[PDB]
Amino acid sequence: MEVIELNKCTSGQSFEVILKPPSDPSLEEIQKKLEAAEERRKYQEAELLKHLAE
Amino acid sequence: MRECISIHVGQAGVQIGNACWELYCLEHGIQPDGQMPSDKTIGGGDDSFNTFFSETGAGKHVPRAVFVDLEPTVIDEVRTGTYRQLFHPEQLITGKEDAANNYARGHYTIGKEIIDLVLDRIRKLADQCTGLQGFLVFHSFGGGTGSGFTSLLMERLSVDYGKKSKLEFSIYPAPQVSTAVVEPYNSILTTHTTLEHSDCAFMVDNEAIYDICRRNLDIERPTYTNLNRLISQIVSSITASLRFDGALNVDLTEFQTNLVPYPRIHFPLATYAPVISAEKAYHEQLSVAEITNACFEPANQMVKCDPRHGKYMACCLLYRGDVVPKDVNAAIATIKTKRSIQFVDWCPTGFKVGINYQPPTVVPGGDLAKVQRAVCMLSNTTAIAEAWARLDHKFDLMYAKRAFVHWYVGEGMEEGEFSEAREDMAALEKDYEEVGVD
Amino acid sequence: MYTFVVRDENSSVYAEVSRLLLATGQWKRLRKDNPRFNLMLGERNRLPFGRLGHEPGLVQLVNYYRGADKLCRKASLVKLIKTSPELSESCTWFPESYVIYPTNLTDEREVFLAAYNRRREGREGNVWIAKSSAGAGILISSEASELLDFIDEQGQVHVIQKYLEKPLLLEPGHRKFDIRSWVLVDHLYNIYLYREGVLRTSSEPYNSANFQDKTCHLTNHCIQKEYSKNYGRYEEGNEMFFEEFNQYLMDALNTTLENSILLQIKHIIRSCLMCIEPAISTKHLHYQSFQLFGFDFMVDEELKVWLIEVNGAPACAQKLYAELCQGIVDVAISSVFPLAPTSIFIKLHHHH
Amino acid sequence: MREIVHIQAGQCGNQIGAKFWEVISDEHGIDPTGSYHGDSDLQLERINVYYNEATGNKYVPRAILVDLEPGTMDSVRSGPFGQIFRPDNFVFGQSGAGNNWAKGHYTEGAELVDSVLDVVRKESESCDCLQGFQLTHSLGGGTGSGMGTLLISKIREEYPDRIMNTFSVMPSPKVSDTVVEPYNATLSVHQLVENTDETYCIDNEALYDICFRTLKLTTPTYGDLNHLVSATMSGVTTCLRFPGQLNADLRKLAVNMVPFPRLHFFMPGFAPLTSRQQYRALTVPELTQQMFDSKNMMAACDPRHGRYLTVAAIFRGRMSMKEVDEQMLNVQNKNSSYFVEWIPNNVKTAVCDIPPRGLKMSATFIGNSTAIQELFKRISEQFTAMFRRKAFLHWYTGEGMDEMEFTEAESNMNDLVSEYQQYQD
Ligand SMILES: Nc1nc2c(ncn2[C@@H]2O[C@H](COP(=O)(O)OP(=O)(O)OP(=O)(O)O)[C@@H](O)[C@H]2O)c(=O)[nH]1
Ligand SMILES: Nc1ncnc2c1ncn2[C@@H]1O[C@H](COP(=O)(O)OP(=O)(O)CP(=O)(O)O)[C@@H](O)[C@H]1O
Ligand SMILES: Nc1nc2c(ncn2[C@@H]2O[C@H](COP(=O)(O)OP(=O)(O)O)[C@@H](O)[C@H]2O)c(=O)[nH]1
Ligand SMILES: [Ca+2]
Ligand SMILES: [Ca+2]
Ligand SMILES: [Ca+2]
Ligand SMILES: [Mg+2]
Ligand SMILES: [Mg+2]
Ligand SMILES: [Mg+2]
Repeated sequence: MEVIELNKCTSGQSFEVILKPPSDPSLEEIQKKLEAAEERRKYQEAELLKHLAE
Repeated sequence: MRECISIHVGQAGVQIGNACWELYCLEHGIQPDGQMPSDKTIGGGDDSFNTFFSETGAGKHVPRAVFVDLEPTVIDEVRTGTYRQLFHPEQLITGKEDAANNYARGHYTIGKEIIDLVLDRIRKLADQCTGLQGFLVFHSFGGGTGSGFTSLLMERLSVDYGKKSKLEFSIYPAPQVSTAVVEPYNSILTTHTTLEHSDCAFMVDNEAIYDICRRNLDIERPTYTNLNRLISQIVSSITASLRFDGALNVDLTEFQTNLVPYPRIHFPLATYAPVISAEKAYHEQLSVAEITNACFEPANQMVKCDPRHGKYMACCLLYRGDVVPKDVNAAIATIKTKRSIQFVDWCPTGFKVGINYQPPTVVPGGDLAKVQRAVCMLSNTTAIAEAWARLDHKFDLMYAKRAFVHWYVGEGMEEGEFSEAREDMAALEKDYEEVGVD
Repeated sequence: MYTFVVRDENSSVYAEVSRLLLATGQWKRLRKDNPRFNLMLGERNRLPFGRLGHEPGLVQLVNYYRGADKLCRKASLVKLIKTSPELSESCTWFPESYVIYPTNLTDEREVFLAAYNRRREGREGNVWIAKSSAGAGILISSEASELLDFIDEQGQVHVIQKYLEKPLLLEPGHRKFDIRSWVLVDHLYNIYLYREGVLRTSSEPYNSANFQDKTCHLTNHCIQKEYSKNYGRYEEGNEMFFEEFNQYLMDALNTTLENSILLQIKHIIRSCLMCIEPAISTKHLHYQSFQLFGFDFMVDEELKVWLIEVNGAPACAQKLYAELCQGIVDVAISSVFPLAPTSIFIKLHHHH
Repeated sequence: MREIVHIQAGQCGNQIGAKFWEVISDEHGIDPTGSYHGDSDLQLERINVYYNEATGNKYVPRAILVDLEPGTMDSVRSGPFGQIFRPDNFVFGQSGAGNNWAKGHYTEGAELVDSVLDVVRKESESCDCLQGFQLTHSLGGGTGSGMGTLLISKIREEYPDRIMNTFSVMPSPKVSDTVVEPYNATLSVHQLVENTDETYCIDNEALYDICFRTLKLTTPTYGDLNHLVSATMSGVTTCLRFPGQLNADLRKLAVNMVPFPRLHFFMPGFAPLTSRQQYRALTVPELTQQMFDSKNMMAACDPRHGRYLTVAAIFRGRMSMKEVDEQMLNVQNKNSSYFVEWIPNNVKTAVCDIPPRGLKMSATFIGNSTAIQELFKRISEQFTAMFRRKAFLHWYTGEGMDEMEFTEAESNMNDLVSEYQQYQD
């Protein structure tokens, strides 16, 4: 039951009590993922329009 | 002094953000018009409260915050609300149609078209900072914007601000206050993509906040206002160290150093006491031992789970009010001899304690009563993995039938991203089990 | 209309409870994966406690206490007794035991040999028994070399405890036996002891000069019915109930079952369950637990009672299924989900 | 500003559409001349969803009236709220459609469809942010059925990313105008399967049985049936017309109600349904029991014959939201066998403070139930009884259609039935 690193100031204080010791994707890759999804949306809408054209 | 920028995404993030900045102002003595009589340095200064507030030459203290929502109705409340004067228009970003509770719609379809604008508005706030620490991101799991756009924003923040820390305050989906059936999908999609970009995340289960409001506050049917004022009290307790003089959790980095020894396991359980009804005749003020002992009751945890059947990796005790170190140690000793507290063998068995002498501030006319002392415990327990289990189970129930998957694929997302995100969660649950169980 | 699910088809006990529940006409069984349930008769292993108590407007109850395995595991029970101050290492009602991990994997090998070497030098009885939870696999020997070598040939944790060389023998027959007590703990952590126990007796004369033939040394109902040639001779199914046993104690030893044995059994039950109450209690939890336990005791010729083990998923004597299972519905289920005596249990009061 | 564009086509479509605008106009305080005379700000909060604001503070419904004969729309214009509609939004021909799907879809309808789309485009161009469209029509006639589904196909072509919503009256031999109604309905259902996101299935037999047995109306009329549709349309659109959080717009409703794209046909329900004991107060338990009772549903399908994929309930009036949750959870927790267990929490509940005219409180039911296959099985059986003899086909082949197109609609609807069957198990 030890207390360490006691720090005190006008607005409070803090300390540590020890009970027992122990025993990314680049900006380029993000645009590609965003554009790949936009492309799949365009492809799906194109097939919808193609279906409606028939 | 090092600045912190708060980012509020989606309805949950915006509305919770509104409640916090209202509280922040009452705590720092800032008026709705931004004036701060106690700030003797007019138009500048590097005090602790400046980490969250900039200052204009006219003496206005402006939050370092950005609000983002793909639909204008929630953010218009901020534009015409009590604290409309705090913010300027550049800080509030709103689209015209939301993500329809569709992660893929917020991340891809709509996110791609607004991401650069939000980054520009954030860059403006960063340019006022002489030493930016990082970001605090408020959002929900279940919303299409809070889930789908947030993960996009976090990816770009890591690219634009590589060396900056990022903390999360995330709203875990609860059916009692939810009306979107696909929220398990969104929660798991956004956790998968955000996991490597968040240094520390404080999950709040709406179920827990809901029951605390009905049980302790005697609210039969709590509203978002009720839920948000309670949430902002907890948020305030966590961010106080950044806004006040002190030596514990004085910058965002210390949050990871003190609470997250293993990076993926960065979801500390929050526990808060006491929560007393303002409508009460008059309550017996609890001692340091009683509120400390309350930190180990499942009833006041921000996520219902049983820490008795996990292992602790870290534990912070954040006190506010009339608390002296002698009483904390005495209460702590008493709790060890009675409570089940098992630490992982590769971590010390101890507690970091921070005390702020100013007691919790309560919103006038709110639901919470003024108390002489309060505490918020932040503990990294493997027991919070119960939350992932619940969520991953619901995910599996719908995904087995591919129910609702067409809504996501129709927005340009690939079905394989579902299983990819699920396998990441499966590994996350396995990490917890390796650290907690024998 | 209360709802319940069945996730353990092999439980003879809760197969009856489920049968009784439906007979009331006020309980409805759902598919085992339906989450909208009031009561879960859960599986034995890996029961998902973490998914309980998150259904808005459903008081959920389960028939297993999370964390009770610490009491119902061979090695766990030993560790619990030696490390818990409420039980202490000097616990007078539990045989000297040690946890031994096979050398192909803390471990109490040297601590056991020390106590073993002490007995060997002091001319005292030095007969130990080796067993584990992964058994149907038991060895009884007086040489520490045989016990340790037997565990190394296995691959799971084992326990070595003192073998009771002076057991109380029933007459006629000169035969060993053990006592099974059924204990039910409800959601409020009331400890109820079923008034009806059973003595699982050995139909073979006890022979202290031959631990190789384990038929007269192990009182397991399955062993007596497979390897014993006098099964069912003295009593039906090698099961003597309390009424007969009590009459025996009076005719032979001039005492009663309550005074000579039951007081110790009740004391041991309390001590074990109260020890782990803070760790497993569901008093302030979002869901509720109850559990039926099967305590196994030994009685020596000094009429001292020793604890053998605790079973978390016990079966019941064929004659007592109806009464006990009905009792489980009355005190454990209907107490939380009431319907529209002379209790068969004995409440062991205690300080929570 | 999430605008919805309304379209009503044919006799049934315009008569039900007219009553619909009559009901909600009263709820929002709009008088027959478009002037607001309400006393609550909740009435105008979401008024622009269905109404355009003109000069002098006038509110003009965002509705387009379509028909191939003038008759019905003349009655609307001379009806109660007839003057409230934009005169330019009346698009009509003179030939008629003779209850013939081919005339509405391929010949007579094709000649008028472009002018209708010119009005739709006009209304959409003035929308700040158009949600989507809602169409009121029957499937047993010629205009609403044949030309209605033609308009949907051409609207989806020009607004492919907007939600398409319909209220579709399904024919019944008990309330039948002609014997060809199963032909026209089978042809329309395939169009709806493909080009609508949400379809409220309204069976004229259910409306009749409710009027006869429950409401005790000796001789039901079309007007009596349209009263039920009015109240029901007002109930299912409350979420869109007043401040709320759940199913607040069309796309969010679809995302919570349609787990599979083709299975988007809903069973609506309403409560109370009282006969003239009409002044008695109705408790929340009663509201919930009736709302889920089959007799209160307008699809003419027994819910206990299938399973609910998703459910959306709306409670209107000043009532205990706590007590609403309790009774809803009671219905699910007492009949969880009729809800699929692979969609957790698929029953959502929304409340609203403004009740319908003349009622302290009401409840509207929107169920996506696999039992709806019974409705499509009835139509399919009636279709086949005639198609196997090619009876009455000459009305259609005379308009350029081939038998192959009938065989395909037949197979398309049997597919739909089989799709509902695989999820019912
Ligand atoms: N605690 C709390 N939770 C909220 C609040 N608002 C919404 N939620 C929760 O957030 C989830 C829904 O996500 P939202 O934030 O509303 O959706 P969104 O981020 O705006 O994204 P969209 O789909 O575009 O609307 C549900 O689980 C709600 O219970 C709030 O103000 N406070
Ligand atoms: N220390 C000891 N001294 C004497 N006999 C012992 C003993 N430990 C075990 N036994 C004998 O072994 C039998 C049961 O052993 P144990 O209970 O460990 O195995 P088990 O768990 O498979 C049977 P059950 O679970 O049904 O009680 C008892 O009948 C008892 O007679
Ligand atoms: N509920 C209701 N159904 C109607 C009404 N008028 C016609 N119908 C039904 O609609 C079908 C006839 O279609 P109708 O609208 O008259 O043909 P259309 O004008 O060419 O579209 C039949 O099944 C009728 O039962 C009405 O006012 N109310
Ligand atoms: Ca200053
Ligand atoms: Ca990073
Ligand atoms: Ca012509
Ligand atoms: Mg939103
Ligand atoms: Mg055993
Ligand atoms: Mg007609």
